[PDB]
Amino acid sequence: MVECPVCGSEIEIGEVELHQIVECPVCGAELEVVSLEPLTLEELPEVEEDWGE
Amino acid sequence: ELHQIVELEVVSLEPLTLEELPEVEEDWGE
Amino acid sequence: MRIGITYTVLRREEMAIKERAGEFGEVVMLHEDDLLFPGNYDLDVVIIRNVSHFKALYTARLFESEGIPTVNSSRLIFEAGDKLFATLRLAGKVPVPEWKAALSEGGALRVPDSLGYPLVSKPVFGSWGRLLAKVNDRDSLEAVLEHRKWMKNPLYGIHYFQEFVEKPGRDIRSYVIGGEFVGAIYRYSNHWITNTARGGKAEPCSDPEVEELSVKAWEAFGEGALAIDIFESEKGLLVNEVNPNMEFKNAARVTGADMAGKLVEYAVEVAK
Amino acid sequence: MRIGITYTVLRREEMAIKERAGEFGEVVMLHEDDLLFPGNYDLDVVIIRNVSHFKALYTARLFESEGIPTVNSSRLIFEAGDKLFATLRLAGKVPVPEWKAALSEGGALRVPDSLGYPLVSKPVFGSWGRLLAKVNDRDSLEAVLEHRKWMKNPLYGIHYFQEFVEKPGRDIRSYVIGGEFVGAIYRYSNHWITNTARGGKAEPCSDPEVEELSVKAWEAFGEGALAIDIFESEKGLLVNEVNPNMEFKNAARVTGADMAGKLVEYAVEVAKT
Amino acid sequence: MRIGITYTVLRREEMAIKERAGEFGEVVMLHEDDLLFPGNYDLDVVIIRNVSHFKALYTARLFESEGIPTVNSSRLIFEAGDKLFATLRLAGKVPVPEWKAALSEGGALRVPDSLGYPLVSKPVFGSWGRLLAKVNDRDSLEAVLEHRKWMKNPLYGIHYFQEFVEKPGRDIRSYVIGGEFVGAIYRYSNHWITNTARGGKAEPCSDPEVEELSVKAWEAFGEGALAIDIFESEKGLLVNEVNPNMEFKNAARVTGADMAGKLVEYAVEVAKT
Amino acid sequence: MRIGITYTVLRREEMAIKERAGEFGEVVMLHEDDLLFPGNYDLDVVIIRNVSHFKALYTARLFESEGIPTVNSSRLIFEAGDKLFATLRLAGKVPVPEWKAALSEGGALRVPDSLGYPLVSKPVFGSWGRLLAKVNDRDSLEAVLEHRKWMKNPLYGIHYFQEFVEKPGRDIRSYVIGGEFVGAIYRYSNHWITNTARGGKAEPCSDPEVEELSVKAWEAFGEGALAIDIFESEKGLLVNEVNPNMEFKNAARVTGADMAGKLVEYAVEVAKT
Ligand SMILES: Nc1ncnc2c1ncn2[C@@H]1O[C@H](COP(=O)(O)OP(=O)(O)O)[C@@H](O)[C@H]1O
Ligand SMILES: Nc1ncnc2c1ncn2[C@@H]1O[C@H](COP(=O)(O)OP(=O)(O)O)[C@@H](O)[C@H]1O
Ligand SMILES: Nc1ncnc2c1ncn2[C@@H]1O[C@H](COP(=O)(O)OP(=O)(O)O)[C@@H](O)[C@H]1O
Ligand SMILES: Nc1ncnc2c1ncn2[C@@H]1O[C@H](COP(=O)(O)OP(=O)(O)O)[C@@H](O)[C@H]1O
Ligand SMILES: [Mg+2]
Ligand SMILES: [Mg+2]
Ligand SMILES: [Mg+2]
Ligand SMILES: [Mg+2]
Ligand SMILES: [Mg+2]
Ligand SMILES: [Mg+2]
Ligand SMILES: [Zn+2]
Repeated sequence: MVECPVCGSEIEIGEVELHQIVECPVCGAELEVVSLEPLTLEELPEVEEDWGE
Repeated sequence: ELHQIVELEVVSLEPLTLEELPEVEEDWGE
Repeated sequence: MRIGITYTVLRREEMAIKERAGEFGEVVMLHEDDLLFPGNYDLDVVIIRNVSHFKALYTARLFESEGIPTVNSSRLIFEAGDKLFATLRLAGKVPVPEWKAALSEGGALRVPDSLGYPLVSKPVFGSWGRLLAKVNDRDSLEAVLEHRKWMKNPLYGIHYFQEFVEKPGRDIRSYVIGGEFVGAIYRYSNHWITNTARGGKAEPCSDPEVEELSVKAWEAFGEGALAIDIFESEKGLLVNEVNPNMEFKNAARVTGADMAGKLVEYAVEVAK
Repeated sequence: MRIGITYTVLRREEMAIKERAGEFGEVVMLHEDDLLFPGNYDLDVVIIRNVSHFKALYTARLFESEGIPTVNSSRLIFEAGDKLFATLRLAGKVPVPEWKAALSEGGALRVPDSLGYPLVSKPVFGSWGRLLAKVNDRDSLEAVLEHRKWMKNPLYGIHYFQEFVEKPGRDIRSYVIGGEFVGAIYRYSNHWITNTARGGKAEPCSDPEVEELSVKAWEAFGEGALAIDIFESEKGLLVNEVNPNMEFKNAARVTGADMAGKLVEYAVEVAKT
Repeated sequence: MRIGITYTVLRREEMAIKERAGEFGEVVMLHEDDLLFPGNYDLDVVIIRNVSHFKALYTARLFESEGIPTVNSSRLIFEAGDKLFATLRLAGKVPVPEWKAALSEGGALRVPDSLGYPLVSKPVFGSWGRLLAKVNDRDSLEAVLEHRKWMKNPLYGIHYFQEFVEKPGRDIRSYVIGGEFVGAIYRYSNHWITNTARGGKAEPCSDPEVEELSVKAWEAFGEGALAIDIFESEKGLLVNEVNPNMEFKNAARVTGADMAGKLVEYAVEVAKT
Repeated sequence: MRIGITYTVLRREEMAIKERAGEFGEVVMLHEDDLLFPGNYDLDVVIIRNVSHFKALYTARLFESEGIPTVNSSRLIFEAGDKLFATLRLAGKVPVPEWKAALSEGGALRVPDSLGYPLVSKPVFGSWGRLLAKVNDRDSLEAVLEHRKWMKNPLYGIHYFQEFVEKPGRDIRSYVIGGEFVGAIYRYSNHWITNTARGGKAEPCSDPEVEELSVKAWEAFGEGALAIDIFESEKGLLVNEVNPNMEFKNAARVTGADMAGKLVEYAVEVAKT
């Protein structure tokens, strides 16, 4: 398990990879796995003017 | 079955014989 | 549950309907030769599949007279099966092509003043795209009226017309049973008349707007199992006609939707 | 087979692509921090998934310079990802909305004379519906041009406009990979800007005409994996835009099509080229 | 012959180009306000002279879309005008300073691993010595990357670096037009950044070695009119950069070379096709 | 009692403040969407928690214009939130690191004659350790100045510098609310920038020297709830900066102090007068 930085809840996200995008099951926060060795979630950086498809 | 259309119409069972479908009328369809 | 099916020939339609009816209860296959009224029929509901529209209409009414409910009802078969009665019912509720009706040749000659050219002339009771005419000018209008005049049927003296709608090489055919959308297809053709009966090719249509419009069009009648014909125009979707003895073999094949099952499930709902 | 995947973050898309790639050979996950050139890479193909369009473009070119083929190519990322270059390539081959391009505020002021109001203003390099403006009159045109002028990016000084198309509450998003149509959706919204990014709702689209037109639009480029944007109008279908770093998670869910697998299959085809 | 000249302002270079063009045919002066596409132009060639690099690139592409050839072409303006795309085409063909490219701040931190210190940081699309930084240690690298990070233009997220070359108080600027060496100057400065735009002082350069190297650098591209930047170093001459919208008023004044005339003669050759 | 809380995003601290208020009266949560002026608000005091310093400033001023007091006040947000205005207010009263301000690039180039190398360049309005530079030599000073120039936010035209202070692997963040010391922490890092936003780790600080110095710093302003940044140096404690939008979640966690509760108490206190 790990703490959501928006909500504060402890959640299970499963077998994640580094820089992977996850949705918090409680608050619906979109988050980035910024570390695995110490499992750390983080809110995404700001959208740049050339981000997308 | 006694009126199946097959690739026309089965008219008879006892002696099984096929036959062409009847004339298309002006109110036939859906 | 005891379910009657009236038929002329056992098309793919009727075989599938029989199988599905057999899952609910007892099936009684009634060829037109078995239809004689007044008579004694032991049936909870009758599914009306006669190929002739008028024979469908009268056999529904006759079973109704024996207290046996019918899918479709005689009322729906008449209202939806007549193009004029059906568009009058639709026009309140959904967009339809501009249309005109006249009761004589002289009145019919004024229709271009409202509709303009080209227009479409079609009989009020037809199916399979028969006797449809695209009329581009007055000479053509006169020719169609002259030929309609010399035909036997007094129903050809009800003159029904629509604006010719520029469709994108296809039209849409939708199915709504008991108020539930069951599926839709595009019917493609190189000719402006797109019926599968005249060689139209079916492709699956998942457009959510045709689903919405189709349900609304069904709601104009409020009962039964209908095949619905929709045109795509530069003004958007238009409901053209509604059909109360639906063919579906190709639509079912192309969409994977179970039109026969939904039909039967609705009939037994109607029976009880 | 060593298949590189180049990424900023791992969205559903990238997770699914990684899965599919693993069935064909060894996958090398390459975060942006891992990208250093000239470098010593041992790769048969790289699938370019960077969230930044310009980072995607430059990493594709760099891998090409190491002799490693790229999906999509740097040439396609640039042409397809620029609205103006893409429109130029599309204009021969498929219907597109009426458009104009001007190189100054002064020249942009004449655009209504050609296109009429309302018109749409958009930056040549954006995505997700960013900086799209519906300009209904001269006062709005001036405000829009004044703001674009003050913005830092010199690219905002390339003034690209289109006629405003009156859509029926939705637009169409289709996918063509290596010349094969893989699927399409409608994107519904109460607002005229329909991207799922803000956030249009996806429904499957089985329209065979969008399939035929999407393949034609792809053929104007003649390579790669493209997400195509199409509008319905009273004059018929119009091709608006093509996107060389496709998102598809909703499109995939709603159509049941395997966009990710098709992208990876195409990548193994170019790896063997 | 109708020769177009596209421009932002008419510098000395543009006035000279205009005069020479007038010897070969009718000259159509096209300010940016006069550029609107699609449009009807009656022109056999356009000489692209917009001060903005990006406006030059897009205006070339738009004239090409109208079937009007352009000097320089959109392809050359894009590739030559980008530090990274340009060194990629120069690499293996002529000697260049040691370089490194990264695609993120975290990747850029590793650039000194290859290049050592001091190194040179520069933006990929710049000119006139703009935003050039000499970075002597880790703290300076961090400061530069911190600032690039917060700048709006996504292009500042492409991190391009060279070894710092110890030049003898000057660098070299040469000109090659259609394969013909037309002249060269030294640019002297007591600052390591020698651009004449920043106070650099022009002096004629007659080293036969720079002529041959200059032509070879041009042949890496194979078309157009290029101002080439060369460095003298302890390991001989290195090609640093090429520039597709050449300034030359100081170079022509100091060498007597008619860069304007040669540019127009090349334009007239491309007009014939 | 009716206590307004103004916020950008609901998180731990805002939620902690919400519950401590409410023990005093009715709490009204005001998202930035709810802020429209002139407007009819029925509040006795507003606790200003907007993440943007600028939005906080204007929000405070706007509530004051409706006769509603604000914690912190617009004046304090202005003076304390701007680093130069703040150090000017501190200059007489408490030791600060040596500093210098210039109004142009040319003046800024003279700064190291006063401060020596290494020195620290930072924006007057920044937080979270963003755009900090440690400048070890002239080349780096030039680089930082070049980049500031091309950001073209007029605020970066104020060039604020400090001597680089050699801290022992950490710095200090103390909290003073209405003149009462509520707690302090150490922030540890092996980078010279020790922000917890930057990955710094917080521990409790019990040093009475910093408690004394914290209250003295607060007193230079004479109002509000402030977070106070202190450095330990070779020449004793120094007050680096003050912050009128105190984040405290780590400080409260690690100290056990009720920052939320103290803040609310002060606000009800402010509501009285
Ligand atoms: N007004 C019209 N404009 C364009 N096409 C039409 C029009 N009316 C009919 N059609 C074409 O002819 C076909 C048959 O028309 P219709 O008679 O209304 O249905 P049916 O004869 O099948 O009961 C339609 O499916 C359509 O393709
Ligand atoms: N000319 C236009 N007329 C009508 N709607 C438009 C027009 N241009 C864009 N839109 C709407 O805005 C959306 C985003 O525009 P698009 O050109 O695809 O840019 P992006 O690359 O940001 O998606 C489209 O999907 C469509 O819904
Ligand atoms: N790696 C380097 N070593 C030494 N001097 C350099 C280096 N890169 C650039 N310079 C100096 O800065 C000037 C401008 O750099 P350049 O790469 O030509 O960019 P621009 O397009 O801005 O002219 C050069 O003419 C040269 O004097
Ligand atoms: N002059 C300086 N000397 C040494 N370290 C400094 C100096 N200025 C700032 N720092 C370090 O950087 C951190 C952030 O700087 P600060 O001035 O507080 O800006 P911000 O308001 O962005 O936090 C400080 O907590 C300190 O660790
Ligand atoms: Mg019909
Ligand atoms: Mg029909
Ligand atoms: Mg796009
Ligand atoms: Mg789009
Ligand atoms: Mg240059
Ligand atoms: Mg140069
Ligand atoms: Zn959460």
